[PDB]
Amino acid sequence: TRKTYTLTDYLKNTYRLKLYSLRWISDHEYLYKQENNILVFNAEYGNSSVFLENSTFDEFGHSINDYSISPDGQFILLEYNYVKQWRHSYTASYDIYDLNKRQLITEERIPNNTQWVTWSPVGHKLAYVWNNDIYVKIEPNLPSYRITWTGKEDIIYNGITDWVYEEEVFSAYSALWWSPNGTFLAYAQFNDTEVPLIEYSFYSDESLQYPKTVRVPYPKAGAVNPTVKFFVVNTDSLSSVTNATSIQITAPASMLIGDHYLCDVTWATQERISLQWLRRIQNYSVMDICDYDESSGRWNCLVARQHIEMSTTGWVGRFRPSEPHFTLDGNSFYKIISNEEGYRHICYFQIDKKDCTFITKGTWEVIGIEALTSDYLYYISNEYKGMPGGRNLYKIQLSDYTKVTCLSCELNPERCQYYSVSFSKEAKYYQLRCSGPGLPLYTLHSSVNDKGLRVLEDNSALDKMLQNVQMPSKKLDFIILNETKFWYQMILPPHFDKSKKYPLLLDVYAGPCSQKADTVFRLNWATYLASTENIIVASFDGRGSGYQGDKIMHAINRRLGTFEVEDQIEAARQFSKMGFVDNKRIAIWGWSYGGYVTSMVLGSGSGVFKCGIAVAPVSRWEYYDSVYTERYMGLPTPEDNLDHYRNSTVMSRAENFKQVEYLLIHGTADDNVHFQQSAQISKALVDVGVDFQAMWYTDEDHGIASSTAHQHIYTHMSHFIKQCFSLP
Amino acid sequence: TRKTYTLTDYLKNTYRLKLYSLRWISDHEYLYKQENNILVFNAEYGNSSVFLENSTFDEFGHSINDYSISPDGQFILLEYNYVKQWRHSYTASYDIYDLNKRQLITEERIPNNTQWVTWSPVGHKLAYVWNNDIYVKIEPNLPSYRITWTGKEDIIYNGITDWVYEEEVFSAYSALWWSPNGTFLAYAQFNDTEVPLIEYSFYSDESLQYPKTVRVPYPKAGAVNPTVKFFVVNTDSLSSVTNATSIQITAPASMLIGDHYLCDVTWATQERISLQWLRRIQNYSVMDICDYDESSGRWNCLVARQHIEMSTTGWVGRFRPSEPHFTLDGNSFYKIISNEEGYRHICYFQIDKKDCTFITKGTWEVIGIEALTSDYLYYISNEYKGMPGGRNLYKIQLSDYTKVTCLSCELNPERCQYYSVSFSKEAKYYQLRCSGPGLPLYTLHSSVNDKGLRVLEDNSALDKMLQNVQMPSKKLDFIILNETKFWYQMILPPHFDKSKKYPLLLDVYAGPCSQKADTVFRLNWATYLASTENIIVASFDGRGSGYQGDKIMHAINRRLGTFEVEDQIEAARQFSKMGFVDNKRIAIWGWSYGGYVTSMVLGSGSGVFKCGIAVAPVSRWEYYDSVYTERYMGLPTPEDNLDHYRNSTVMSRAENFKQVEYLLIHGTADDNVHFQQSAQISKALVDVGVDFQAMWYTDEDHGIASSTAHQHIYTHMSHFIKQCFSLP
Ligand SMILES: *[C@@H]1O[C@H](CO)[C@@H](O[C@@H]2O[C@H](CO)[C@@H](O)[C@H](O)[C@H]2NC(C)=O)[C@H](O)[C@H]1NC(C)=O
Ligand SMILES: *[C@@H]1O[C@H](CO)[C@@H](O[C@@H]2O[C@H](CO)[C@@H](O)[C@H](O)[C@H]2NC(C)=O)[C@H](O)[C@H]1NC(C)=O
Ligand SMILES: *[C@@H]1O[C@H](CO)[C@@H](O[C@@H]2O[C@H](CO)[C@@H](O)[C@H](O)[C@H]2NC(C)=O)[C@H](O)[C@H]1NC(C)=O
Ligand SMILES: *[C@@H]1O[C@H](CO)[C@@H](O[C@@H]2O[C@H](CO)[C@@H](O)[C@H](O)[C@H]2NC(C)=O)[C@H](O)[C@H]1NC(C)=O
Ligand SMILES: *[C@@H]1O[C@H](CO)[C@@H](O[C@@H]2O[C@H](CO)[C@@H](O)[C@H](O)[C@H]2NC(C)=O)[C@H](O)[C@H]1NC(C)=O
Ligand SMILES: *[C@@H]1O[C@H](CO)[C@@H](O[C@@H]2O[C@H](CO)[C@@H](O)[C@H](O)[C@H]2NC(C)=O)[C@H](O)[C@H]1NC(C)=O
Ligand SMILES: *[C@@H]1O[C@H](CO)[C@@H](O[C@@H]2O[C@H](CO)[C@@H](O)[C@H](O)[C@H]2NC(C)=O)[C@H](O)[C@H]1NC(C)=O
Ligand SMILES: *C(=N)[C@@H]1CCCN1C(=O)CN[C@@]12C[C@@H]3C[C@@H](C[C@@](O)(C3)C1)C2
Ligand SMILES: N=C[C@@H]1CCCN1C(=O)CN[C@@]12C[C@@H]3C[C@@H](C[C@@](O)(C3)C1)C2
Ligand SMILES: *[C@@H]1O[C@H](CO)[C@@H](O)[C@H](O)[C@H]1NC(C)=O
Ligand SMILES: *[C@@H]1O[C@H](CO)[C@@H](O)[C@H](O)[C@H]1NC(C)=O
Ligand SMILES: *[C@@H]1O[C@H](CO)[C@@H](O)[C@H](O)[C@H]1NC(C)=O
Ligand SMILES: *[C@@H]1O[C@H](CO)[C@@H](O)[C@H](O)[C@H]1NC(C)=O
Ligand SMILES: *[C@@H]1O[C@H](CO)[C@@H](O)[C@H](O)[C@H]1NC(C)=O
Ligand code: NA
Repeated sequence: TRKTYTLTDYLKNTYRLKLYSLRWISDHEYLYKQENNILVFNAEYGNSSVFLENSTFDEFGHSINDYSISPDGQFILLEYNYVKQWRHSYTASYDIYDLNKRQLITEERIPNNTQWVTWSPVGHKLAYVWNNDIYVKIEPNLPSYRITWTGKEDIIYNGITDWVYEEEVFSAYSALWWSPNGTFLAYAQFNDTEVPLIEYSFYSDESLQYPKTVRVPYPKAGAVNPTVKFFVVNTDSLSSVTNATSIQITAPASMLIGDHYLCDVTWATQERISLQWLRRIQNYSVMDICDYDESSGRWNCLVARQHIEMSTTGWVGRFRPSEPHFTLDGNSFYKIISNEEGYRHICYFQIDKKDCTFITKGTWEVIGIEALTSDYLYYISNEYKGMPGGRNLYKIQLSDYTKVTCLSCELNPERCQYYSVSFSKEAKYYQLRCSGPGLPLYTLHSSVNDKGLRVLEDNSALDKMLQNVQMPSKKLDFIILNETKFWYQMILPPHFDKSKKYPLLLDVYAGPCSQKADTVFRLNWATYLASTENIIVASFDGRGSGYQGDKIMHAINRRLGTFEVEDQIEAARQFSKMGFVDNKRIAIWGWSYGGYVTSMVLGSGSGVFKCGIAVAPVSRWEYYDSVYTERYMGLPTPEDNLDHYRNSTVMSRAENFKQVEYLLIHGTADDNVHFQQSAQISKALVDVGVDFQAMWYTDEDHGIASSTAHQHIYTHMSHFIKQCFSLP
Repeated sequence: TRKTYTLTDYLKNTYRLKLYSLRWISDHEYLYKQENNILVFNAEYGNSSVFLENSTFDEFGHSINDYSISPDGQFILLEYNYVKQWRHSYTASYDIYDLNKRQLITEERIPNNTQWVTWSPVGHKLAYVWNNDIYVKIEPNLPSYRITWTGKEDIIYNGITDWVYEEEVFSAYSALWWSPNGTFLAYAQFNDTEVPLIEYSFYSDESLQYPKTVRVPYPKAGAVNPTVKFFVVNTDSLSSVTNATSIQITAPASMLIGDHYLCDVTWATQERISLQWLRRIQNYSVMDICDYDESSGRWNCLVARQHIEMSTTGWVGRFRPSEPHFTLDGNSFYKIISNEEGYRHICYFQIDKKDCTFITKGTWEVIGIEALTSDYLYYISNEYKGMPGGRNLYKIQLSDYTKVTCLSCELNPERCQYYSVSFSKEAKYYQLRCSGPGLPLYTLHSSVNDKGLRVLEDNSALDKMLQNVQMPSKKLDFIILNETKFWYQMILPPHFDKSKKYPLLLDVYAGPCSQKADTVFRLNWATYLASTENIIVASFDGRGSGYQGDKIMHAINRRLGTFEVEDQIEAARQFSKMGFVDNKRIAIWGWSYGGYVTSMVLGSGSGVFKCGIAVAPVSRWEYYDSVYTERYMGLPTPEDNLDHYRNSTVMSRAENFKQVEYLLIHGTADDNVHFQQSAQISKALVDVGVDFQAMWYTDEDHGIASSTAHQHIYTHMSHFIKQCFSLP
C-alpha cells in the first residue's frame, strides 16, 4: 500500500514544488539562478551564459540574502544583514559590486540600517531611505545627496510607509517612485505625530533580563490617522544646486475638506504623473493628472484632467482604487472599474474627458491589466468557462475590441486553469505560470506570434514522487442559494467513497473580496488531513467574496460579521445534505479574518459544529486598523456605524461557546491583529465559565512562521482536530 | 450513600470554616464583629456590650470595606473605595466618625487615594501617606501637618514601601512606626530613581481600545536596588508656621560600604529605637540601638550597643533577621537566632554586651516569641512529639530556664496539634487558635493560672455538615534519606484501601524555609481530588525546607533548583514503591516556587512522573526579584554565582519534556513572577519541538484570584489531571 501525505511530509517539505523565478533584464533576456550561479538566458533561443559565478562572493564574509542588478547591467546591489519588520518592510546592509571592474565598492557605502533602496528604472542612480530620510546617489561610489531633513523615528516617514500604509494601502514599505527615465523622484511623507501607539512586550532571547516594550504608531478604527504629503524632486539638478527643492503636489479641495489617503502613484510620461486620493470614507476617490511646468518648475494638475471614482453600494476598488495604465504618449489610459452591472471591467479614458469607454463586458471580471503595447492590451480574467476561481491571459486588439484572443485557456485545459504572467521589458516575450489544478507548469512564449517557445519547468520530478503517494483529490463546484451560484471546494480523501460518512473541516477565511474556492494546486495542512486522516476539508465563498461582481462583494457593506458568517453555517448545512458527511463531526478553523469568522460561527448557537480553531482572530472591529476596518464598517461613532461595531464582537457571544470545543491561538508579538484581540476573547470566556483550549506563541507575529513555531502550531492543531473527531 | 466533597463545593465554599477574629483593646477587653455590629467583650466573664450598631452607617452612601477604632475608643476610621495594588498595598478613601458626639467629621478630611493610614498606639493621633508623602493629624478634625515634601510617584516613597520592600522585606505597604506612646513617628524613605521598570500590557475592560502598559520599579537579580534612609520626627512639637524637622538615623559604617537594606524597626522604650540593617549579600546583619538625646534633639546609636548577626552556612534569619522583644525598661531583649547546632532558639541579650545567652535549646525550633512579662516569655515551637509540622504554645520562667511549661499540648491532643495565639495588652489573657488536624477551635485563657476560660468557636456547625460527606483523611509521616528524617503528608481518599493502587499527585512548593507537611486542616482542591476523584495528594518537605534546623534549610544555599528538586523526585520514587500507589499514574503540580520545582522535575528525565502542571512558575532566577533571589543565590556575576544562575533554568531542560504531559498556566498581569518567565518556557519547548498544554489568564495577577478566573483555572486543571489519570 502506498504511503499517505503525512503531517511530517507537510512540515518537513519532503514533496517540493519547483518554481521558475526569472528576472527580465531587457526585452529579450532574463536572469535565472541555477546551482547558486546566476545565469543569463536568451529568450528567443533558450541558450545561456553565466552572468555571475556562484564562487564570486565566497570571501564576502556575510551570507547574501538577495541581490538587485542595476537596469544598465553595470552594478549589482547586494543585500545582507536582513532583519524583517512587518509584512513587507525590513532593514539591511548593502554593498554595491562593480560588474565591469569586477570589484566591490568600498567608498561612500550605503549606510547600515538602511530601510529601503531602489535603482532608478534606467541607468544606475540609487534612492535610499535611512533614518526616515531620503538620499540619492547619482553614481554608486560618489557621496549621496540628502533630499529630506524631517525624518523622525515613529513620527515622520519620508519615502517609506508607516504601519497602516504598508499593510493596507500600498502593500509595500516603499513610498518613492522614480519617473520613467529617472529624472524625477516622487515621494510621499507620512506624519504620525498624533497617531496612537500599540504597545506590547517582546521577550527576546532568554538572556534578556527585562522584556522590551514594542511601540508602533497604529491607528485603530476611528482613531487619529497619519496625514500625508506628496513631493517631486528633480534628481538631475542635484549636482548643480546645494539643496534641490522638493515640489509639493497638494491633494484636491474635495480631499482637503477632511481626512483622506494617498492611494496610488503612477507616472504617465517623463513629465506627467497621476495620483489617486481616497476619502477616509472610502466610497469617493479622485485622480489628478499633473504636468511639469518647465517655466515655473512647478507641477500643475488641470481640473479638466481630474477623474472621480465613487461607489453607491460600497467602497471604491477591490481593496483600493485600481492603477491606471497609460498609453505611451500619456494622453489616455486603461483602468479596471466597476461597470453599471457591478462587474469589474477595463475602461478606456482620454485624460481630459470625463466619460470612459468600456472595452470588456460580461458577467465575469478582469483581475488585472498585465501589459500594454501600441497594438494590444493583455489582461487576466476569470471569463473562461464562467469559473470565478480560474484565471487566464487574454489579448485585446486596440484598433478592434471585438478581437479578443484567449492566450492560455486551451494550452493544457485539464492541467492548467489558473495562470499568471510575466512579460519582458517591452512585452516581446511572456512567461506563463500555471498554478493548478494540476502540478504547476512554467512556459515561455513569443508575443510576435503567440507561439510556445519551450517548457521551463513542468515539475516532472515531483510528479514521479507523488505517484507513490495516496494523494487527495480536489472538487470545485457550486451550490445555488436564492438563485445565486456560490462556489465551494473540497479536498477529498484518496479513494473517496460517497456512500461513507466523513468528518468535515470547514477551512474559512471569508474576508471582503476573498476567494477560497479556486483551481490552485496546494500542498498544505489540508492535504495531510484529507490524505492521512480521511477528513474532507471544505471551503466556501459566500456573500462578501470577490471576483463575482459587486452584488456579492458589497453584500456585507457596513455589516461585517453578518452574512459572511451566516453563509459559512449554511454551507456546512448544505454539505451535510450531500450525504457523505458525518454531521456529528463538523469542525471549522481559520486565521485572522478566518479566526474571526470561526469564532463568530462557534458563538452563533447553530449546533452545526462540534469544535473549531481560531488563529490570530479579530474579536472586535474597534481593535483593528482604521484603513481596513472603516473601508467596510465606516466610523465607530453614534452618527455613523457604532451600533454595528458593538453588535459584531466575538465577546458578546461568549455564553454560546458552552456548546462547542474551542482552541484559541495567538502570537504574542502580532503587530497586525494584536494579541489584545484574543486576550479579550479569553477573558470573556472565563467570565461566563466556558472551558476552552489556548496556546500563545512567544514573540511570534501574525504569520506564526518561524520554522519551529510553524511546526509546533500545526502539530498542536492536528492533535486537537484528531481528538475532536475521535481519530487515533 | 453520602455525597463527596466536589469541585463545586471547593469553588463555591459550600463548607465554611468559622473564625473568631477578635481585636484586643486593653488588657481585659476585646472587640468582635457580630452580624455587622461591633461588640466589646470582657475577657474575664465573656459578657458583651454593643460598641457600634450596624445601622449607624445606613445612610453613609458608600460600602465600608473595613474599620479601625482609635486606641482610646473615641473615634472610628471608616475605609471605603478600596482599590488593591500588590500583595499588601492598596489605596482607599477614609472618613472619621466621632463616637462621643455621634457624628462624621467633615472638617480637614483624609484625602481620597490615601496609601496608608494608622492611629498612634495610644490616644487618637493619625499618620497617613498620600501621594507618597507623610501627613500627621493630632486631632481628627484639625488640619494635617505635612511631614515630607519629596514624595514622587515610582521614585521617592516616604512612609510606604516600594514593590520589592513590600513583597520581600516588610510584608507590608507601611513604612511608618509610631513610638509606644505616640510621641515620635519613625519612617523609612525609599529611592527607586535608578531601579529598572518591569513593563507589561494590561487589557482592561473590552471598551478600552488600546492596551495600557503597566510600569513598575522592580529590581531583578543583580540589578540596581532601591536605596533607603531612616528618619524620626517628634509629633508633639509640630508647627502650623514651620516645616517639621525629621532627624535622620544613618546606617552603620559596615552597611554604608556597599548595597544594603533596612530590615527591621522595633521601638524599645519611649526614647529608644532598634533598627536592623542587612547587607545586599544577606549573610551579615547589624542591629543599632538608638537613644533620644533630649538636650540636642538628636538620636545617638552607641557602637557599644551594636549587635552583629551573621551566618557562615547561609543567609541570616528565616526570610530576614528576626525581631527583638524588649523588656519593660528596654535594657535587654529576647531574639530568635540560629544556635551553634543550627537550630533557631531564643537568645537573651543585654543592650550593651556582645554575648547573648540561649534560653531554649534542642533539636526543634522556636517559631516565634508571642508575649513577654517580667516573669515569663511565651513562645510557639514545634518541640512537642518532635513533630516539625506541629505548633504549640509554651512559657518559660525567666528566673529558671529549666522550667518550661507547655500550655496547649494537652488541651486536645487528637484534635489540636497546630496553634497560634493572641495575647491581651499586658498578657493577662490569651486566645488560642487551633487549626488542625481537626476542625479549628478557638478558646480563651487567663495567664495567671492558665485557666481555660471558655470555648469561643468550636465549628460544631461545620462538623454536623461534614458528617454527611465522605471526607478524605490525612497521614503525616516521614521517610529517611541519608540518615535524616524528612516528613511528608498524604491526603487519602475516603475508605482508603491499602490493597488498592491509587494514582498520586505530588503537590509541591519546596521554596527555602517552606513547610508543606503539617497538621493543619484544609478544605482545598486536594480535598476534592481525594474525596471525589480518589487521588492521593502527597506533599514532601526535603532539603531546603524550614523549621528543622540549618543543616536542612541551608542545604540549598547558592544552589536553588538542585537538592529541593532531587528530593521531590526521590520522595515520589519512594511513594511509587508503596503498595497502594499506581506507578503509572504519578503527577506533580505547584504554584510560583512550586511551579519552578514542578517544571524542573518534569525536565529532569527521571521518568517517574506522567504529567504535571506549573502555575506562574519561576523559570530563570535572573528574571526574579533581587531581595529574594540573591538571599539564596548571591549575585549573577562571574565572580560570584553566575554559573549556577545559568544552569538552574527550566529552559535548559526543554528536551526532557518530550516524555511528559505538561500544562503551563500564567496570569498576564503577574507583577511578581512576570509572565515573561512562562513566555520563555513556552518558547524553549517550541524550539525543541515538544508539545504541551497552555493557558494564559488575561489581566490576572499572581493569585489568579478573581472569582471567575479562580473557578476557571481549577476547572481546567481538574480536566487535565483527570485526563492524565484516565478518570471519567
Ligand atoms: C545565445 O546565442 C547567441 C547567438 O548564437 C549569442 O549572441 C552572440 O552571437 C555572436 C555570433 O554572431 C557571438 O559572436 C557572440 O558570442 C554572442 N554575443 C555576445 C555578446 O556574447 C548569445 O551571446 C547567447 N546568449 C547567451 C545568454 O549566452
Ligand atoms: C507633523 O504634524 C504635527 C501635528 O500633528 C506638526 O506639529 C505641529 O507643528 C507646529 C509648528 O509648525 C506646532 O505649532 C505644533 O505645536 C505642532 N503640533 C503637535 C501636536 O506637535 C508637525 O510640524 C508636522 N511635521 C511635519 C514635518 O510636517
Ligand atoms: C534644504 O532645504 C530644506 C527646505 O527648505 C530645509 O528644510 C528646512 O530647514 C529649516 C531649518 O533648518 C526649517 O526651518 C524648515 O522647517 C525646513 N523645511 C522643510 C520642508 O524641511 C533644509 O534644512 C535644507 N538643508 C540644508 C542643508 O540647508
Ligand atoms: C528624461 O526626461 C526628462 C524630462 O522630460 C528630460 O529632461 C528634459 O530634457 C529636455 C531636452 O530634450 C530639456 O529641454 C529639458 O530642460 C529637460 N527637463 C528637465 C526637467 O530636466 C531628460 O533629458 C530625459 N533624460 C534622458 C537621458 O533622455
Ligand atoms: C473624594 O472624592 C469625592 C468625589 O470626587 C469628593 O466628593 C465631592 O462631591 C462631588 C462628587 O461626590 C464632587 O463633584 C466634588 O468635587 C467633591 N468635593 C467636595 C469638596 O466635596 C470628596 O470631596 C473627596 N474627598 C476629599 C477628602 O478630597
Ligand atoms: C511619651 O513619652 C515621651 C518621651 O519620654 C514623653 O515626653 C517627655 O515628657 C516629659 C514630661 O513628663 C518631658 O520632661 C520631656 O521633655 C518629654 N520628652 C519629649 C521628647 O517630648 C511624653 O510625656 C509621653 N507622653 C505621654 C502622653 O505619656
Ligand atoms: C557571605 O557569603 C559570601 C558568598 O558565599 C562569602 O564570600 C566570600 O568572600 C569572597 C566574595 O568575593 C569569595 O571569594 C569567597 O570565596 C567567599 N568565601 C567562602 C565561600 O568561604 C562571605 O564569606 C560570607 N560572609 C560570611 C560572614 O560568612
Ligand atoms: C487578517 N485577515 C487580518 C484581520 C482582518 C484583516 N486582516 C489583514 O491582515 C488585512 N490586511 C490584508 C488585506 C489584503 C488581504 C490580506 C493580505 C494583504 O496584503 C491584502 C493585507 C490581509
Ligand atoms: N513562590 C513564588 C514566588 C517566586 C519565588 C518566590 N516567590 C515569592 O512570591 C516570594 N515572596 C514571598 C512568597 C511567600 C513566602 C515569603 C513571604 C511571602 O509573603 C509569601 C512573599 C516570600
Ligand atoms: C556596518 O557595520 C559594520 C559592523 O559594525 C562595520 O564594520 C561597517 O563599517 C558598517 N558599514 C557602514 C557602511 O557603515
Ligand atoms: C459614502 O458613504 C456614506 C455612508 O454610507 C454615505 O452617507 C455617502 O452617501 C456615500 N457616498 C456615496 C457617493 O455613495
Ligand atoms: C461585664 O460585666 C461587668 C460586671 O457584671 C460589667 O460591669 C461590665 O461593664 C461588663 N462588660 C461589658 C463589656 O459589657
Ligand atoms: C534619589 O537618588 C538619586 C540617585 O539615584 C539622587 O540623585 C536623588 O537626589 C535622590 N532623591 C532623593 C529625594 O533623595
Ligand atoms: C516647607 O517646604 C516646602 C518644600 O520645600 C516649601 O514649599 C514650603 O514653602 C515650606 N514651608 C515653610 C513654612 O517653610
Ligand atoms: Na472553661
